[PDB]
Amino acid sequence: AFAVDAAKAYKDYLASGGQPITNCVKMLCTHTGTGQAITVTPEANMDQESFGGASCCLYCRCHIDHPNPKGFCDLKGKYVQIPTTCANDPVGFTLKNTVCTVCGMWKGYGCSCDQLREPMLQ
Amino acid sequence: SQAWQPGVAMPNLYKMQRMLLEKCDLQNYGDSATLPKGIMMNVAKYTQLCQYLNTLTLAVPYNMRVIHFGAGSDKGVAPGTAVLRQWLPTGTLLVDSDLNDFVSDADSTLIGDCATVHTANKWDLIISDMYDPKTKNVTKENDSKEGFFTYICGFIQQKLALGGSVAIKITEHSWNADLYKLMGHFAWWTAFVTNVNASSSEAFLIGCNYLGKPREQIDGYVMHANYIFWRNTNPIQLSSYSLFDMSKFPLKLRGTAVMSLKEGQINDMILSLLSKGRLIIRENNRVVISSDVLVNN
Ligand SMILES: Nc1ncnc2c1ncn2[C@@H]1O[C@H](CSCC[C@H](N)C(=O)O)[C@@H](O)[C@H]1O
Ligand code: NA
Ligand SMILES: [Zn+2]
Ligand SMILES: [Zn+2]
Repeated sequence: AFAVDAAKAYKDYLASGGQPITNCVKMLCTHTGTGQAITVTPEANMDQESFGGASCCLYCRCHIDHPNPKGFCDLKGKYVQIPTTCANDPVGFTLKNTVCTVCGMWKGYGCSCDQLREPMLQ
Repeated sequence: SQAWQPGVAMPNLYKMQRMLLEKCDLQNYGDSATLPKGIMMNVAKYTQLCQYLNTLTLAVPYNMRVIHFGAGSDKGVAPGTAVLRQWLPTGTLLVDSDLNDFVSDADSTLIGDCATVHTANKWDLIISDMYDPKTKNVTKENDSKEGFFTYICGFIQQKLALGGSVAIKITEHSWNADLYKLMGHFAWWTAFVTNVNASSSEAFLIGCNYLGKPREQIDGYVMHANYIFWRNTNPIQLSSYSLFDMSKFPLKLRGTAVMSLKEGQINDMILSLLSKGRLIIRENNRVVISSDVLVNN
């Protein structure tokens, strides 16, 4: 049953005061993108920074299996949009956050699927 | 004036001179461009290279095949590969390689000496940033270098589709006479210097539209001396200005035609289409690559 849990190990490491994983590859972009979480090309808006996905994935960076039967990675080969207030730790952000399966925005950082129905606009 | 360009291409008149080789002494050697916040030098460098490649007649078929040599960094990631994948159309196949292990956004990554890399298929674009660490730590008579450059020359002559292009990184000391001679096998070529790294003797030898045969006989030792003469006499101002406007960065998907023509069917009309970036000649078989593994106890 034994299984290494790198996710909780990185969260505990940060909680203690450990320096977040560095050298995440930040991309040059217009910052006029859709703001979606994971995209085929940089889609950062004015409140985000776009990074190469593989460099922001704990499993890719630590050279360890991905936590899913197929061993598939959702970041590798794509671009991840990280809020500027969290761009100092992109690996930690992708771990602690979830992409909305409906709008493609991060939960709590873009997804508005739970807000009230705006009085309809003409 | 050139400060707002992504970099500077060697003027054509230098290709027709017969300069004697000597030290590359750059006037702007002790300068640095203002890198945008949190942007690595290699992201800036590849972004300017891609900005310049956008101005050339690159063949861009659907299902484009790109191979990137020297893609690893001492950081354990692939900044250049991330820029190439941002630049290339979404359906483009990207394979990268390096002597050292690294994490990449490429479709496939091969670790080991490029000499161990094999492939049954032809490629549409070859990018190389390979540079031997000894070239730096050890200085000696500036003769043609024959390590990974011999592999690149063989790879261009056997695995590059006609109409395909290359961007091979060279420096004052990291260069090869046979590679310059092969530039004569392309419809057009140049030495491109990125404005962010203009304080370095570094340049990308760009071969545009491979013809599989020499349109011009080039003496590699003389052409490298011509390149050094240009770098020594035309100072390039360090500049990061082109990095702030990424609106027209993506390579336009031209949908260039791919045909599996024979060597006896390559007439003057075909060479003319290849020379305009309007044709790619190669089969479209399943892309298969591998890295040799030395076995020993
Ligand atoms: N014979 C060879 N085969 C493969 N890679 C080689 C090589 N000689 C040198 N290299 C690689 O060339 C690289 C030069 S540094 C490359 C930086 C990288 N392009 C980036 O985007 O940051 C080194 O990683 C080195 O390992
Ligand atoms: Na792209
Ligand atoms: Zn991963
Ligand atoms: Zn949502």
